Amino acid sequence: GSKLLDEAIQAVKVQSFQMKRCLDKNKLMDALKHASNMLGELRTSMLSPKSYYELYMAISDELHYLEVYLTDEFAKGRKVADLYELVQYAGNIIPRLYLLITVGVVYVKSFPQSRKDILKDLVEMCRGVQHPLRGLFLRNYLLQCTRNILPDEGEPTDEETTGDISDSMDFVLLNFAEMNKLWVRMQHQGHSRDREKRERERQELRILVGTNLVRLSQLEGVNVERYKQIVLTGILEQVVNCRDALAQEYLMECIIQVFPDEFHLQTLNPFLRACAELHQNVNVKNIIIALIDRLALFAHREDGPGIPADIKLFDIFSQQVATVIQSRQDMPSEDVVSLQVSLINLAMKCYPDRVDYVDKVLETTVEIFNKLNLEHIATSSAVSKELTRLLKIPVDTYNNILTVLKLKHFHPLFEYFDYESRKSMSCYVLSNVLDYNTEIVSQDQVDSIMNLVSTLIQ
Amino acid sequence: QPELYLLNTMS
Amino acid sequence: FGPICEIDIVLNDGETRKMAEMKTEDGKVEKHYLFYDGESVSGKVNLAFKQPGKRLEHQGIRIEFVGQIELFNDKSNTHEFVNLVKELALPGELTQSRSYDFEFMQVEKPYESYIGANVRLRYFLKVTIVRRLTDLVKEYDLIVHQLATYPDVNNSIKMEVGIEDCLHIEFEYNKSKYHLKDVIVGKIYFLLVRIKIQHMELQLIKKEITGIGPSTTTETETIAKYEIMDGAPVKGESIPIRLFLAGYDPTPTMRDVNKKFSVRYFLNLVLVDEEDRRYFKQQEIILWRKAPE
Amino acid sequence: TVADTRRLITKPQNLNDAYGPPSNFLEIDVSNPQTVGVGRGRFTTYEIRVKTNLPIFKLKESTVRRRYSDFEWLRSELERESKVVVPPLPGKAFLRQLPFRGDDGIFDDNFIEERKQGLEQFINKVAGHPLAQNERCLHMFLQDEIIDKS
Repeated sequence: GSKLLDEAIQAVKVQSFQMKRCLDKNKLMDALKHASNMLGELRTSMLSPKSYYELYMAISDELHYLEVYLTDEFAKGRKVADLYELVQYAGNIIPRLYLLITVGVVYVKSFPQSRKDILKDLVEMCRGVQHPLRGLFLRNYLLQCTRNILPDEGEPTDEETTGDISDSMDFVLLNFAEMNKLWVRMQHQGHSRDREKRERERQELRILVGTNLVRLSQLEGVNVERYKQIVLTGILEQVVNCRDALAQEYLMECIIQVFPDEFHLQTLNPFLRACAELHQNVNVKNIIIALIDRLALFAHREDGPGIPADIKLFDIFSQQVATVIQSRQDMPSEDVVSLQVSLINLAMKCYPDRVDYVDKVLETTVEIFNKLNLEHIATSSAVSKELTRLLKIPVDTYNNILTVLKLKHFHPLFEYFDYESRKSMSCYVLSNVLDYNTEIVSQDQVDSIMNLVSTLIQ
Repeated sequence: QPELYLLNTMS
Repeated sequence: FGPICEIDIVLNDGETRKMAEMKTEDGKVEKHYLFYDGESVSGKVNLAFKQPGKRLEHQGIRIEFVGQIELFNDKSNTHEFVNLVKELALPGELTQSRSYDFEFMQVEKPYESYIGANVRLRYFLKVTIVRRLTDLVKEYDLIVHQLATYPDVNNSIKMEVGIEDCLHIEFEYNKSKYHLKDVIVGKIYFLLVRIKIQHMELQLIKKEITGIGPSTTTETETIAKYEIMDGAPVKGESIPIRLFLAGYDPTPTMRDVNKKFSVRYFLNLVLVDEEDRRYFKQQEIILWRKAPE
Repeated sequence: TVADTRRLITKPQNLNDAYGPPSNFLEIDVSNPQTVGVGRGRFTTYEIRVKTNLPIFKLKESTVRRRYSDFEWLRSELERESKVVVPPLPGKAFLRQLPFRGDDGIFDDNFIEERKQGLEQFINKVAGHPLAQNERCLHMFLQDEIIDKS
């Protein structure tokens, strides 16, 4: 039908009209009774996640008019006594807690002494709402109201305030843990034949859980050592133990995106050990590639520190990607090779000077193809697509194409191609050595040019 | 009409 | 014509003395002077003479302080537990308006004023002018509250309850005895959950028990329904309770008042499953009126 | 102090409980009506398909065939021993067995669809009940492939 959604937003507008009416007259308890009535509409189970999201956004806008009314009223000396207590009289819990969160943040601004206790309270009292959808949105409304007022390091030095960065990290990590719980819970509610619909519904709501990780990175006081010891520790605990592929895949990529590259370098071995622990249905390849891609862009960015010499990227990634693929049960051959592609790409962008690394990827790629007892690999096959794309990177990226001819294991990979692809790939490399002019060739590289012609003709 | 069930004290 | 005389009572401390409110039938709220056990009641009885020229032949005037319990709206069942008389005038006449002083010394008031369903307990001053066939009578009601201090012992109520191999829960309320503006701080902890729970609520229930022995009526009234959980928990899930009693204006617990009636309060924890089946556990709490400092 | 933020202390939730799958799963589907017999002894049978994770049921998955009399038998068994006020069945339709009506009688499609839904309504309320799960007749009905009335 989708009438429900409209009927609800009608009733919202009716009650939020009479809300602001009472706010103009300074009839506060009459205002909050309509605020409660408005918030009554968030108690529904009939609305889908998309419909409900729209209804939440509507009601969130109206609550903001009430929030600012209170904030100003309190700031001009005319503070309402026992308002924190009073809103808790509401019989239904959803209205009660949205109102409690609203009144809460006002109290934090107006009474800095009570900040630690109130934040710690608001996050803990949300345990009331066990329903996945409504609880997710409640705990999201908690996170957004509190955005500005959480403890941090670059703060006003008012020495009657309470709570530090450690309380902020516990606050958000707890709300995170609870929101991920509710979101994984969604997988098992309802009837068993709507498994594809649920996973579509859960996907829509991934942003709500992800906001916690975002909120943690926005804390100025989260330095690299707090990230190492508290925040990533906090997150990885939830991620590996949730035993849910959708959540694992989303959140691991969400980490990569949200925190800076400074932190990623100091936490590589923990992150990649986590990748190996994920659910089999998780696309581990996409996590590792995305991480490598972010570190590539960090190497080329000047007016920045670059990569430390003590952090041996290639030695870490080569060794871990290997260990990750070991932990997979049935990884496609095409995927293994897509990682060899990005390992080259890592070595090229993070160590241009070190050609020996590029050849060690290729040597290890040969070992992969040699170890895999492989049937003749067609050009239509996906493995060939990737080995084509692998080999084109040294050719297309390097300045001097003579330097590619000095790679020892570049040519042995041609053995595993199709007849059709040997002819095309040999043509492509030789075609580039003419498109840019040739200097005199050294002993090793005269050998390579003839080997490229022998595969072309035969 | 509505089914009430007293929660037993546990051993 | 009208009435020949109109009796008015005025307490000596009628300006400074604090009043109190009482919820009667159909939501009405009467306000009367507040008294405590041991206080003296004293003031003036003022007779306004309305019909000048006429005369009022009486066989005496008195004033009574009364405290009584009324059961089932039945005049014949009323029992006075406190009666004090002051004779104000011998048999005589009244041509004009007069006023009489009265003082009841250090009056015992052993019970708190109550208005319920099958029981009222009230105090009043009753002025009576005795006449040949029909007495002029005027009542003047007073509230009495009974105070108490923080109790010697006040143990938290803590209890595991359940349905065998379906639902086990442990609940805890922070006290056994709560004052009238106190707060139920508590928690529900789920040990085993093999049913699908829709919501859980804490209720505050008022029982009013009247009569003696097998003569026992009970009147139940649910004063609060307070949702505390929305949705299905799993094992290891804690649910916080914070229920403020100021919002429901209850009376104190009253236990075997004059061996006639009781009024007792109960926290009724109620869970409700997806098929609307309802699981509950009742626990008595004592409510008490805190003495202000 | 400006705000009463009192709570009792809680035991942190063990991670296996928090994320691991819930212990209260129970869905029963009454489905796929079929006419068993010819002529005078014809009747409709329905496939009662169960899925669960409660330890009181012997099989986490079962699929059995049932007749409207089997539902009537179950309700009569529970009404005698269980002391559970059992929910109603969709109804014995005697007048639908009478001859030369303006519909297919007991095999009318609207009737079968409405019967079928009312049986699913019934079986989910009864099979979710705590006291009904202890009785042997409910497991006999849902998970044995033929009922043994003796």
